[PDB]
Amino acid sequence: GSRKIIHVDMDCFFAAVEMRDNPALRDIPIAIGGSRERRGVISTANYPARKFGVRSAMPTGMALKLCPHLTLLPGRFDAYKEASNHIREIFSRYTSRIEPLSLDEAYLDVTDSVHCHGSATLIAQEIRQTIFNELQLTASAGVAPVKFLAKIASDMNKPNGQFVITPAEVPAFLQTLPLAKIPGVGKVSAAKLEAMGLRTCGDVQKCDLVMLLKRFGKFGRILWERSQGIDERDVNSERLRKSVGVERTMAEDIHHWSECEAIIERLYPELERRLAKVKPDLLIARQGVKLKFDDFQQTTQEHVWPRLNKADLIATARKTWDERRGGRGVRLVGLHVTLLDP
DNA sequence: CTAGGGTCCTAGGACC
DNA sequence: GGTCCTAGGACCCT
Ligand SMILES: [Mg+2]
Ligand SMILES: [Mg+2]
Ligand SMILES: [Mg+2]
Repeated sequence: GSRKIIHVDMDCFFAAVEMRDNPALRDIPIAIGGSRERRGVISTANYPARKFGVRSAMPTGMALKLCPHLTLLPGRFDAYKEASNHIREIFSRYTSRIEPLSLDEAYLDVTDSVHCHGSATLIAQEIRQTIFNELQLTASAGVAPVKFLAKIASDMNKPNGQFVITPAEVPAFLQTLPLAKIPGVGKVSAAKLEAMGLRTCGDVQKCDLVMLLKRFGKFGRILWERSQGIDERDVNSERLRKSVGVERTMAEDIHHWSECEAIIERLYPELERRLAKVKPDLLIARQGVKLKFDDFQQTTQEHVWPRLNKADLIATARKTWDERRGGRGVRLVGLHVTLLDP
């Protein structure tokens, strides 16, 4: 009853597209991200920049101190969406069991596939080669019997490589696998788990489910299961977007409501244009706003509302501005919408 | 020196 | 007791 799951993951996705499209960037350290003046962060970087320590989510000021010659690009999201569409169409040549997780990655269930004599190893290889040939971008893959292991596997032998975990191999693999490598166990949880002597899945196997449940809720069950290779989540392929949001961090904190309102007036046409691509009538389930203060606390207020409406978004921003700003400056304003259910 | 795009879980009170 | 409404926050991707 063993399934074959493939995880495919593009290498340095945004950066790889910039190099393909401008070969002058191939061998110098580059990065997509907001500028230091914009108070931005690094979205991604190429391997010459990562050599210096540059990583995704790093403040750009830190990126520039580690790598003073970093060339900073603003990002061409239509070019990335284009490549993303193409790889998903390449996935569809092999199976309809495709669950994308972001622009540049997807799960595939090829258990019932007849390509490559049913070899999931050979299918992943054909997909990576077919992605290089037609997009001039490279990809890595992971093959495993369950989702999370296949996704860990695709990280292990990148760039432009893959890694296979057979059922016979998973107990040795799990025994020293750091918990933090499981998708969904993040920095906070890893630090909690560390602080009680739990670092690897091997550690968690020595733990009682009842204890983990009390101490972590449903998260504890997930921990207990993943630590034994248990991950029965199906590859979906029918998932749908539930919300759309637009927000901007200003280069300077704002302190006056006129400033906040001026910002909303520019965010709103962008939110409308994007909602309209998916919902021409703008019919929604909820709409709302987001403020991030200078103590980095963040608040949102959203409410039931039937149709994208700009003045209600301003009025809600007004209450939030008065009722819970407490004289702090504000570094970010955001608009938000929750999509109807079907 | 801290983005912007998202998903999902938790939790309390309202409402049934 | 279910389900909805709302807020917050961990986490994912680049
Ligand atoms: Mg990637
Ligand atoms: Mg990815
Ligand atoms: Mg990444």
